[PDB]
Amino acid sequence: FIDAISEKTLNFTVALTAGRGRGKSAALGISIAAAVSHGYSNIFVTSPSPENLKTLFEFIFKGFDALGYQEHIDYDIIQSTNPDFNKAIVRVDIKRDHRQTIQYIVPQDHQVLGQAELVVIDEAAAIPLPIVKNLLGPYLVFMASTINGYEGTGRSLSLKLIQQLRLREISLDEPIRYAPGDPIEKWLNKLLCLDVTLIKNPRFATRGTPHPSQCNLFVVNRDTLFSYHPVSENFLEKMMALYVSSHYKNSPNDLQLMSDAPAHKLFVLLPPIDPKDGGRIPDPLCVIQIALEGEISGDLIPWLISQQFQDEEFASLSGARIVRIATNPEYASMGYGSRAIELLRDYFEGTLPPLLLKLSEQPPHYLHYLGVSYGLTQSLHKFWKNNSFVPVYLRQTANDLTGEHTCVMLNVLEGRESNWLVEFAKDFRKRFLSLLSYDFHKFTAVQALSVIESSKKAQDLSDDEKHDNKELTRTHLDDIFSPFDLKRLDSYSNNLLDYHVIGDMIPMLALLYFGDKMGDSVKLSSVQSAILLAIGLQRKNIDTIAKELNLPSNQTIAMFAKIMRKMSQYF
Amino acid sequence: VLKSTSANDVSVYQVSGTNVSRSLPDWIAKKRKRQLKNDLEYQNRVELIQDFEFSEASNKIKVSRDGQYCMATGTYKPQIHVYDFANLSLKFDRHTDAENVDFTILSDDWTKSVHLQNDRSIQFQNKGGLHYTTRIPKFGRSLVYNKVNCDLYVGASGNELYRLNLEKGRFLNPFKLDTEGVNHVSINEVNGLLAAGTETNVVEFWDPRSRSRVSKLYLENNIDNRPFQVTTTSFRNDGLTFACGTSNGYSYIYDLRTSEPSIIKDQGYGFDIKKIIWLDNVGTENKIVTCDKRIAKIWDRLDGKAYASMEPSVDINDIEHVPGTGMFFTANESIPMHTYYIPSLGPSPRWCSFLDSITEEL
Amino acid sequence: GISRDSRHKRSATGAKRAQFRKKRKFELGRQPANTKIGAKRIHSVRTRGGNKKYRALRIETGNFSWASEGISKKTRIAGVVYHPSNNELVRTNTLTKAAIVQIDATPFRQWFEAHYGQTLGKAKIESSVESQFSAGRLYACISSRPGQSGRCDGYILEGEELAFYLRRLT
Amino acid sequence: ANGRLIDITENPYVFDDEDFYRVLLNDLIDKKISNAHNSESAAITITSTNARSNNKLKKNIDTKASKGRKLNYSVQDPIANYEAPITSGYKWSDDQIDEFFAGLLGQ
RNA sequence: AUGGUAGGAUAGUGGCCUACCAUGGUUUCAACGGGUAACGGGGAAUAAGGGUUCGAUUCCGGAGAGGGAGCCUGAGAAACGG
Repeated sequence: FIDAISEKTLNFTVALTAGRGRGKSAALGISIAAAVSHGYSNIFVTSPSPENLKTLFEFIFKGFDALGYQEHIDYDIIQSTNPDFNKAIVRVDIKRDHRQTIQYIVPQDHQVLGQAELVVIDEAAAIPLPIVKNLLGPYLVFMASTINGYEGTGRSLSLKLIQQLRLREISLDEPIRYAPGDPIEKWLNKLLCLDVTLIKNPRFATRGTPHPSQCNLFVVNRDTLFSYHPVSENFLEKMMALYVSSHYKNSPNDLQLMSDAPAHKLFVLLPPIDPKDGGRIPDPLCVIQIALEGEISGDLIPWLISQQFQDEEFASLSGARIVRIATNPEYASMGYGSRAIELLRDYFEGTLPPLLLKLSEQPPHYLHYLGVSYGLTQSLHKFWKNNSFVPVYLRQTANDLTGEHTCVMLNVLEGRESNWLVEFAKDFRKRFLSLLSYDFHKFTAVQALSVIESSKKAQDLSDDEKHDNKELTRTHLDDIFSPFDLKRLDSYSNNLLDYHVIGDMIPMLALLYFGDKMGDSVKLSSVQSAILLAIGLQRKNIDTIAKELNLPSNQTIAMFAKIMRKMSQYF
Repeated sequence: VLKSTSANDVSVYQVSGTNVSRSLPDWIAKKRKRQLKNDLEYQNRVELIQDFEFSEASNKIKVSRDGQYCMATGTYKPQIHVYDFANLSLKFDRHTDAENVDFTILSDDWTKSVHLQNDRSIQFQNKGGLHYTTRIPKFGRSLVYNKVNCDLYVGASGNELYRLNLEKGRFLNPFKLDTEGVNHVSINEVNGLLAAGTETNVVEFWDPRSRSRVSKLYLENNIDNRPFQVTTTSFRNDGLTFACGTSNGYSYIYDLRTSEPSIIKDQGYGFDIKKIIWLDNVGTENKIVTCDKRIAKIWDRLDGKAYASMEPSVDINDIEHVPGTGMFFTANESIPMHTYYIPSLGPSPRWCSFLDSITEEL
Repeated sequence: GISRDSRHKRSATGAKRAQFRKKRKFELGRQPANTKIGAKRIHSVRTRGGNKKYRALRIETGNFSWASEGISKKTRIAGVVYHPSNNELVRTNTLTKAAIVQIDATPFRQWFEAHYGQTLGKAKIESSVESQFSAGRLYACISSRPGQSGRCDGYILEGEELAFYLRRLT
Repeated sequence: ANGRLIDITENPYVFDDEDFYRVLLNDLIDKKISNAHNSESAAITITSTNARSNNKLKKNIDTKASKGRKLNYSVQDPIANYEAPITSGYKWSDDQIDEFFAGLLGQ
C-alpha cells in the first residue's frame, strides 16, 4: 500500500485474495490508515452489503491487536458517544477521515465510483465480471476477496478475475483467528470438502481431453458416493470441486442437501474408458445433477408453472429439474456438455454394492419433460441454444446477490407430446415482449433477440398442428394504425420524416413486427431488427441503441427507415 | 445499382463490378468533352466506391484487421499497393521485382510486410521501401507467420520446411516433409498446429516448441474420381474445428473429435478449393464460405445447406473479408475489383456507413 | 528494379565489386512478365523511344503448325504438361517458350476431313498421334517468346519429338 | 587437450610443405610444357592439379549453398529484431495441449 | 566461380538472372594484396623566332539536389524542367 502510494501508477490495482482467518477488518483498517497518510481526499468504501467496514473503520485509528469486536454494543455501533476521532480545524487525516466521514458506497454504482479517486472494494468476486470491470476501472482501487470459504466463490472465479486482468496482487493462507496447520480444522475441511483441488487435478482441468464421441455418461449410487472409500473420496471431492468452481455462490450445506435429497440423482460423464488398465480411478468429464418433479416423492419448476398459468396437467406431470450440470472449469470449449445434454436426452429416450454403475443398467421413470432454471447469462443462453431447453418463465425481479434475473427453461424430452409447452411458450413470447422495458429496461439487446429466437424456435418446434398464427385483416390493420398514421408512414417512405416522427409510430410497429402478420409479409431479421426491437420494445434512445450496436453513425437511423419503408411496402 | 441474388431472398449487392464503369474514367480526356455529348443519368447514378482501379488485379489480396487498410499485388507490372479505408483511395503504390504469389503482413497496420514470388526471394518490407531481399532453398508457393515464438515458415514442393525464426536473425528447423506436398500452409491461431497441403491428401501437424510432428491425416472422397491434392487448410478461431479443401472441389469441415468423416460438400464445377473463411466474428454463427475459381459459396457448416452464393463475371483466386462486416474482397483477373456486400450476412463497417443506406432502398 | 548490368558480376579472377555506377535508364532490367491462360490481355511497353514491346499477360489461343504437310490453324488452349527448364512453371500454367501444352485441335481434324475425307480409325501419319485424336488432347510446343511478341506460336510435335518427350513425361 | 603438444592455419606438428610443392608443381607444369615438345612427357597435369584438389576436397563447396538453394545457418544481420517476440501467446496453459498432442482429436 | 543447354529479360550477345548439369577457371611470364593533394597524369594543344624541358590551351576521379524507396514522359534522361 505504501509502494502503491509512492508509485505514480494511475491504474493502481491492488488485489488481495485470502483464505480462512484473514483479519479483513484489521487489513482494511491498515490500508485505510495508509491511504489516510498518503492519499488525496478519502477512501470510497465499496461492499456488496453492510459488511465489516465499520469494524475496518474501528481498526483503522483505534482497534489494536486486541480487537474486542461486538455485534451492536461496540463503539462504532453506538452513535451517541465521542469516539475520540472528532475532527477540528487542522490537517489531521485520522480525525477528519473517520467514522463521521465514512465514504461508503454500493458497488452497483459505476459513474460515481468512476468519479472517485481512491476506493476500496471487498468481495469483488461475488460481483459480475462486467460489474467488476466497471468497478475496478482506471482509478486506484484495492480489491479484497476470500477464497474457499462460506458464502464465497472458488479459485476458478479468482482465476476468471485474474483472466479479466493481466497487476499488483498478493495471497494469504495462514489463519489469524486460529493458527494455520490445525488438524481439527484440517479434519473439518476434509469432512465438509472445503479443500478445492479441481485446478490441481492433472486430468480434469481444461478443454484438453479425449473426444466427446467416446463419452462414458455412466451413473453412480448415492450410497456408493456416501461410502468413505478412498477411491470414492477422491472422485466425490473432484465432483464437489467441479460443482464449486462452476457456480458463483457455494452454500456449505449444499453438499449435505444434495446427499440427503432422495428425489435427486446424479450422472457422471467420463472420458473414453481405457480397457488397457480399467481399474485406476478416472477423472470424470462432467457431472450432471438433476431432480424429479410431480406428485410422487423441491417443486420450484411446478410453483413457477402454477404461478405462470393454471396447468394442473403440467403440475402433475413428471418434470425434471437439473440442479447442476457442468464440465471442468476451463473445459467450456470442449463441448462435452452438449454431448452430456444429448446423453441426458438419450437417457430419457432409452462390504457394499457396486461402485461404477452402468448407464444401461438403470431403469428411468416415465418423465414428461425436462429442464432447468438458470441465470440470464449469454453463455448460459448459448448452452440452452445448443440444447432444447426453451426458456418460458423469467423472473422479473432480479436476484440482489447474483445481480441477474432467473430464467426457467423447459424441454419436452419424451415421446409423449402435450402441446401445452408450445402454448405456454407463445404466452411467454407475448409476456417477454410486454416485459421489454416495462421492467426489463436494462438488458442486453442481442440476448433479448436470442430469447426471442428461443421463443420462435419453440414456435417452430414439435406439436405444430393447429397453433399457427394468422396475418392481419384490413379491419385488424385499421384498428392497429390510423389512416393519417399510414399517410405519415408514406412520408417516412419519402424519408422526410425525422426519427421523432417515426418513433411515435414505432410502438405499434414493434408489436406488429413481433407478431406473425408482419413476419408472413417480409423478414427483416438481420441486425437492423435488433435495433428495431431495442428502439421499440426496449424503448432505448437512438444514441443508446447506437452505442449498443457499435455503429454510432446515422446508419442506425438509416436501418430503421429501411425497416419502416419495408413495412410501407407491406401494406 | 444492383439487386442480384442467388434466388434465395438473400439480397446480395455488388459494388465496383465489371458491369458498372469508371464514373470518373478520364476527366480531361473524356468527361470534359462528353459532358455535353452524354448527359448520362445512369453514369451519374454510378457511385464509385473507394476510388481506385486495379488492372489484372491480384493473385493475393489482404486486409489488416487493425488500422482498416487493404493490401494488393498488381500484375501488369509487379506492384505492391496500400489502400486506406479512412481515406478511401490509393494510400501508396510501389513496384516490386516479381509477381507476389503469396504474401503475409505483420499483425498491425501495414508497418512490415512479407512477400513471396515466383523466384525464391522473401521480401521483408518496412515503412520505407524494400528493406531486405532473401533467398529460399526451394521455390515459393506458401508462407505464413506466427507472432507466437517469432517464426515465419516457408515451403514449396520438397522435403524441408524452412522455419524463418526471425529472432537472432537466422532461419532454422528444417521440418521433414513427406512426398513433396506443401502446396498450402495454415495456422492454428491459438495453439500453433501446423498444416501442409500434400498431393496425396495428407496434412501434417507439428509442435513448434518441441520441433516434432505428431500425426498425419487422410481425406478420402467416397466417389474418388482421381487422387487429389488438398489445396487449402484453415483453423477456426475457437481452436476446435478444422477445414480442408481439395482440387476436386470437395470442402471438408473436420470437427476435431477423432473422426474419419466430416461435413462434406462438393462444388458444382470442382476446379479447386482456393480459400476457406469462417464467420465466427459476426453473428449467426456456423456460416462458412469456400471459394472456387469461378464461384464463392457461403453455407452453413452444421445444417449443410447453402446460405448464398456470389457469381463473378470473371475468374477470381482470392477472397478477403473485413471482420465485423458483411463485406468481401476479391482478386479477379480483370481490370475492376469485385467487392460485394450482404446486409443479411452482417452490417456495413464505419467507412461504409452510407453504403448500407443507399442500396437497401435505392 | 532488376539489374541486367554487366559490372555487377565478379571478374574472371573474381575482382571484388569495384562499384563504379548505380543504375541508369539504359540497363533497365525489366520485370519477368509471366503469363497464364485465360481471356486475352495486352500491355504496350515503350522502350528506346519507338520500339513497342507487346507484353502478353493472358492468352487463350495460338497459331501452331503441323510440319508434315505445313499448315497451321487457330486452336483453343487447354493446359501445359511439361517444360524442360522448369517444373513449377507447369503447375503455375504459365506459357513461356518451348513449353509443351495441350490443345483440342478440332479444326485440325476438320481440315483433315476436308482434305482427305476419312475418319481416324474410330498420305498417312504415324500411329502414336492416333492415341489422342480420340482423346482430343493434342500436344504442342511454344515457338515464339510470348513476353515481347504479344502472341502465342508453336508447332505440333512430330515423330521423335513425342518419343523423346513422353520419355521425359514419365 | 592433454598438453602433449585454435587457429589451424599455422600448425607446427602438421607438415604440409605444399607451398613450395605447389611452386614445384608450378615448376612442374612450366618444365613439362617445355619438355612435351616432341611427343609426350611424363605428367604435365595428370595427378598434379588433382593432387592439389583432393586434399582440399576438390573445392569443399556446394552449388546449392552458393545459390541459396541450400539453407544457411548464419545470422542475417538486418533481420534481427523488427518482428521481436511476444509474451506467452498461447491462450491455453499449454499442458492440456500436450494432452491434445499426446491424445490427438484426429487420432 | 567457370562452362553446357533451356527459359525469362534486354534494342541486343550474353551466367545479366533463373532452372538443371559437368566440376572447374587465373597464376613464379606474379594471379590476389599493402603507396600515390592520381590541384597528378593526358602530344590534350599550339607553341615559347632562346623566359634551360612549356610561361600558357584543355581533358580531367565521382555523387547529388534535405534524406532513403518507387514511378513518370522524351531519337534525348532512372530529370534537380515531374
